[PDB]
Amino acid sequence: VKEFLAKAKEDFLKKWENPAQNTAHLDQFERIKTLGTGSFGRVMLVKHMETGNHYAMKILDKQKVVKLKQIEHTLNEKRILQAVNFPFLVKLEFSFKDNSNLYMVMEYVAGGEMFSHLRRIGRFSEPHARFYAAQIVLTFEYLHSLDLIYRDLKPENLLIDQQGYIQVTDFGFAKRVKGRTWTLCGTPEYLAPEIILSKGYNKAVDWWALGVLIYEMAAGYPPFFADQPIQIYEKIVSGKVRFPSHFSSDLKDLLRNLLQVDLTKRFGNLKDGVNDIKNHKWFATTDWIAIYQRKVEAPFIPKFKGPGDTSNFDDYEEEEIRVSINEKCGKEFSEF
Amino acid sequence: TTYADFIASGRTGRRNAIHD
Ligand SMILES: CNCCNS(=O)(=O)c1cccc2cnccc12
Repeated sequence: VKEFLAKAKEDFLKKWENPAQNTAHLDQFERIKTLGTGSFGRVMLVKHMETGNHYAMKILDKQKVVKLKQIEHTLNEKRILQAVNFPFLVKLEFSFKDNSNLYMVMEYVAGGEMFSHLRRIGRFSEPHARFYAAQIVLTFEYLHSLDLIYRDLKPENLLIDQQGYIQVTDFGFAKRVKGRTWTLCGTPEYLAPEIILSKGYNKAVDWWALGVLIYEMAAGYPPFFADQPIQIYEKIVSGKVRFPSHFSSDLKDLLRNLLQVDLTKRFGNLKDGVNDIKNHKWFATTDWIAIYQRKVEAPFIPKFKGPGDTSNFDDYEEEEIRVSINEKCGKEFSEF
Repeated sequence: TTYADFIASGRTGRRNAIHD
């Protein structure tokens, strides 16, 4: 592991310093269907006409990115994504830009969001949830080791692949930072107390978010929920959590340590780092190496009928792609 | 039950991230 990561850091650093640029054109792909939507764009299932391969192309409208002040975060997303490589992270295949937009072509993950399956199903059994959690544990260990913070863990950002394994997408808030950071980022339900309290934070927020994930998967709902974000923020800083009556003891205690308001008592941020988590009783049966190798028994395989099948995804109105006669935000995105 | 309360709540769909 330490040995593995050491090699890993070397590869990441090479790419970090020398990021790739404009590795394709819009006209090499065939736009097929929107798989998901956002604020400054949408993700489309596309087909590389020369190869016959399918990918998920994220399209960002430069003006909306600027209007929303997300330039640096956008630069971070692409720079980080092209440099990382782990089994549970989406692969960025190509990236390019044009007069109007920024494009990130990634590997198409056919299984759909964890969110949609969790919703339909209700809740996952502890064993099922642990299968998923362990993958996020290995991913954060990999990411943090590279001085990166993810900052947006939630079911919507976890995709299930053909093998029933996880693929973490959406690196729009990911940041390589040595030391504290201050941006108010993320999704309300998953926000750490330090973030809502505007105090400057680190990696420990990723470990709080993990606690929120495991809990939502196992119970079917988030530990703190209300109808408006402020009511949620209130609950989070309250430092009070109620556990469903079906949570195992090992789970109630793993969760009490992950959802530790006091980040000097929060697992993942302690003396033994991630080991405090891997060595926890709830994970006693987990064979970390086996999971990393994907040689484990996936409890559920979403099944898709042939390539390009998008039935595990929701339908969205097709907003049409427009590209200006004039370059739009040249200097802001020159490194893209 | 909490589950019922969550189901009747306004935040059961896909949650958007907060920027500014
Ligand atoms: C909103 N959470 C993103 C999940 N879906 S998405 O369309 O944005 C999406 C984003 C990035 C890669 C994907 C790969 N396959 C399918 C969808 C992908």
